[PDB]
Amino acid sequence: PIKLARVTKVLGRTGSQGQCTQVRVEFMDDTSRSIIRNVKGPVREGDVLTLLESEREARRL
Amino acid sequence: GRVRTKTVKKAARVIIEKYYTRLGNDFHTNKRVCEEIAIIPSKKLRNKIAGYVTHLMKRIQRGPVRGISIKLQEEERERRDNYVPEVSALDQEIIEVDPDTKEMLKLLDFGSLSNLQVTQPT
Amino acid sequence: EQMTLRGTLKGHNGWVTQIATTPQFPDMILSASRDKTIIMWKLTRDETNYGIPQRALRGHSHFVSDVVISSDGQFALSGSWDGTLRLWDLTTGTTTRRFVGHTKDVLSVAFSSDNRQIVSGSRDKTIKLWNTLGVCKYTVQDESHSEWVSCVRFSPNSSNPIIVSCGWDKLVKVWNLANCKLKTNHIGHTGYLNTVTVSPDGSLCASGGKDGQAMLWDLNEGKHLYTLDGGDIINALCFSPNRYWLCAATGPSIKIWDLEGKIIVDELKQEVISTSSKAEPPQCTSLAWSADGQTLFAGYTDNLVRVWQVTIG
Amino acid sequence: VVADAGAFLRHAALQDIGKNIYTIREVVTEIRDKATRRRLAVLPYELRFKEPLPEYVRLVTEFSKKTGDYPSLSATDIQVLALTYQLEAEFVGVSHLKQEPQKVKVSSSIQHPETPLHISGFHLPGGWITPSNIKQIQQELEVRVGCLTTDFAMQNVLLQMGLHVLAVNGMLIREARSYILRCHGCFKTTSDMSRVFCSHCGNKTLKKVSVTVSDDGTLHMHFSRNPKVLNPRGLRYSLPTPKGGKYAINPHLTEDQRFPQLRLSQKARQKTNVFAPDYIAGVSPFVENDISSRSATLQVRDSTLGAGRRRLNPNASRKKFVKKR
RNA sequence: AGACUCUGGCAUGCUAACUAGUUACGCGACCGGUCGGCGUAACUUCUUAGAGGGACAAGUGGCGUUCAG
Ligand SMILES: [Zn+2]
Repeated sequence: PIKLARVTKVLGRTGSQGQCTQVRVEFMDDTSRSIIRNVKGPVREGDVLTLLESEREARRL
Repeated sequence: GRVRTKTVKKAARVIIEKYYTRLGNDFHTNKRVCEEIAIIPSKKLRNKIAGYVTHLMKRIQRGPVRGISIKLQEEERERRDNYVPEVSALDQEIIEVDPDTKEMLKLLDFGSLSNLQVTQPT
Repeated sequence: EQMTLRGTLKGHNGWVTQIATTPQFPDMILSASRDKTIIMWKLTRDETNYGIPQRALRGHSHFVSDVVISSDGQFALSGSWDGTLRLWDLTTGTTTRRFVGHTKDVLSVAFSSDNRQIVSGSRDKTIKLWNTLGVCKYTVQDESHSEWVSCVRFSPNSSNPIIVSCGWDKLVKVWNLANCKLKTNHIGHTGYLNTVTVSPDGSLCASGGKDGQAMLWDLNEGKHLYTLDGGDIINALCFSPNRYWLCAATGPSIKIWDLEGKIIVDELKQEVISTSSKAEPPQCTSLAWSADGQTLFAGYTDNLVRVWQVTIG
Repeated sequence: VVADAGAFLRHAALQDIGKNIYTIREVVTEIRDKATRRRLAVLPYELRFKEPLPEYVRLVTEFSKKTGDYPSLSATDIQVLALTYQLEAEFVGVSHLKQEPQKVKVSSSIQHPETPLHISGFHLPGGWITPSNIKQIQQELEVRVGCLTTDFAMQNVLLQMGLHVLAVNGMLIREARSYILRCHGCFKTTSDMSRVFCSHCGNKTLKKVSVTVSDDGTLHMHFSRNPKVLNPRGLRYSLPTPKGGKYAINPHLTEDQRFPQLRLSQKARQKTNVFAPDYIAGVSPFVENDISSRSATLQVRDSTLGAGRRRLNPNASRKKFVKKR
């Protein structure tokens, strides 16, 4: 299963070298399910992602 | 970034302090009047001064500043300072006083005061 | 009797500083601005817009402070901050002559019904008489003004040709041609002066500035007559050609006066936004009365010309 | 329906309730909260700014100093009070309202001022905070014009006049239960609860006294007939020699003594809020302590931190290894 | 150090340029047009080199002890 995404907020920079962006992901499946994910590359607020696995949740706490 | 120069500041303060009446909020007008008031060599410096004046007046017309003295607010301040009411605040009809205080008064010859009301600590 | 917004005029980037209306044509109106551009407007008075720009008179290297039309709607004249006094042709949209003499900011420009009488008022502390062709008639220096010469107008009257010059030196100075003699000094102001406007009849002049008090003087007598208080600083002063009405542009709003009873007529302001509470509203710099007697032309700091029309009732 | 600053502050959306919605232009500009100003930027605009006549302002202040609230009031506070008085005089009869209030009735009890009565959660011998009770927690709840004042000093003067006023609720307020401070040296009352020195004689001598104001216009004070309150215990203690400089913390003895500025760094005075939407991603459950800056090494502390430590009498015995900052 | 000065970016505004250039007008060559062919009325767009302008955190919004920023 492939789920599409939104960007609610761009939080900060994670990763070793400062390559990964920590981003708040709203779902495009109508649900207000806000999962925080890590992205590689440039992401601005209002981007729409293609997540391969939606069950995953990135480094919270 | 960018920060204001001491010289620019001081000159601006002088210009405001002396000739507040001539200046306004229009930057260009303030520049030109500055050019016609003070002995300025550089254009850039003059511009800076004008900017500072403009900012200052934007700020000052809302409320008075900590730094300088305005030729209207000196008068206003004076008026506010040399104020006195019609009736003195110590000339009161009935003054509330402790029993101890009353006793003290009595032990000073002032038992024949009329305006005192000896209130008991209930 | 009420005043209502008929339309809005957009075309300038910098502040609209002076509007000049022509009596000959009630369809084309000229407006000077800070964006170094004087736009001739073609009026259409639609629901879409009140007027479309027709020609933009580019030529000046600084703010065009004062523009003035001619007796006939074929010649214009502008005075800009660069010290340039430029005679424009409104037919071609091109300059005809360039009047060079001032060192400082040329603030004001004066033009007669006779046409061959041009007076420029500059921060150079100098009054200059000009021909239409470009010849300087007389340079005024002998006790002209202690500070900047703010505004200069003539007397549109069949009587004595009288020029009125107000300055930043807190004095209104009255001059007469062919002799160039100081006729009347008018002392009674707090703060600098901005504008002077002479009655369409040619009997009275109104001066204002920083105090917010429009001081009315007589031309024939040299006498104080009226004092008209206001809220904020006075930017522009105006007379109606038919109604005997002194319209003064105050701070953010315009205040119309009836001199016959010293009564307020109406205050003119349009702002709905309460979100910008700590921000100051756009001031009204220019004010001009149209030849119709119903239409007002008001120039603002919002770089926007607003027109006002009379709705009786 | 005259709105005070508290109405917007508590987000009382009573724009549907009244039709005579009038306010001062000053009180709406004095608010520093962003959410209330955001609310101001959206709300259905039927409000109208009004400033009253100086004749009415003079008449409010005339008895405001007689009721003993004028020092506790603000300039803007008097403006709202005057607005209501002149608005009532405009529409309704002026003869309803009385000039000069009533003589206050003294009624003493043996209860301590610190007794948690009128605190909603606390309960003596059922008094519960429920998900139904939360909106109900206001005060003592019981036609055309009124007020939206949350400040008691406001409410006191309003109800002394006989002006029918209300709160965040729909219905009119009848009884007003609150505390005021009385100085036990000069006997001059202040409605300002925050202050610790009196406005009159300047000593640290203000003590809490409960008051009730009826809609009729009657006042009564409950003085404490409890010896624990007026006890001269930890009051005389020898004080250090006054030190000046940047670091010297003086013992705080007048309301207007100039302290040297000692603030805490922004790393230090950040409290952790768990209800932030982006909280979970932030590495640690709590916001880091400051240990690097000078404020930490000089032991600069918040005003709330070390509160009960001040309440202990200086002539006592601290533990053998502690020093009281 | 900053400040001072220069420099560069901008001007169809100005001052000029027989060692700069354009436009128009004549003559010529070529098929009503093309010509770094040649000859003085247009004055500066290009080129040049000067003066004067022009930007100062100017304005708006947000953040800020409501100030410095
Ligand atoms: Zn006291």
